[PDB]
Amino acid sequence: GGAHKVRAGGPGLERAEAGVPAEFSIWTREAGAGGLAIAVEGPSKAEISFEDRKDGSCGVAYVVQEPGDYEVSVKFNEEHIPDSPFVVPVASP
Amino acid sequence: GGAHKVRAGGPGLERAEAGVPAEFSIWTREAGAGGLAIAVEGPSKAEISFEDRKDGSCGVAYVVQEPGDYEVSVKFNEEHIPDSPFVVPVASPS
Amino acid sequence: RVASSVFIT
Repeated sequence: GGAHKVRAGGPGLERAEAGVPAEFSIWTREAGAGGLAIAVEGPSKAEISFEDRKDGSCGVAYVVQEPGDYEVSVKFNEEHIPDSPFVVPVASP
Repeated sequence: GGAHKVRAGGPGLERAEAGVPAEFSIWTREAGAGGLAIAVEGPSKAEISFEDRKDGSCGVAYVVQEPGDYEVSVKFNEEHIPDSPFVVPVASPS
Repeated sequence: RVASSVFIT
């Protein structure tokens, strides 16, 4: 359990540009024990990086090379968090 | 992190079938402290489950719906463990 | 559609 207690937000969950790191934050502090899963799906391969910060927050960045619409999934203990999956338009540079 | 001290293995790191759980284990007992990252990349999205067992092992299962070539990466403190990334052909049923 | 799916723990 816990997913309903998790929150995510940031520019990378709203809009992005091809070849530019799209960044957002996840806060799971109130959710208790668990695994976070992040997925990005759309017209090209995503490179996803993750930073577990000492400050109650988790940072995520992804880069995709092709413009188009992408879905970003954030799950806690195998369940979508509020507002996931997110649909993000990725613009040409 | 002692990623070089981590081992993984199992059928899910070799071959899989579309829509069927692909399973493998990770042993991080000798590695010390660290976080694990398990990534699956390919023609469709993986559902990933993880079991921190009492017996010194970590059980991983993933399912992907589409046939094709997938890359399975296992990183400990952000370094690839030995033999990662694994290329896994996932066949279409029949 | 191609996808990258990551699990962290």
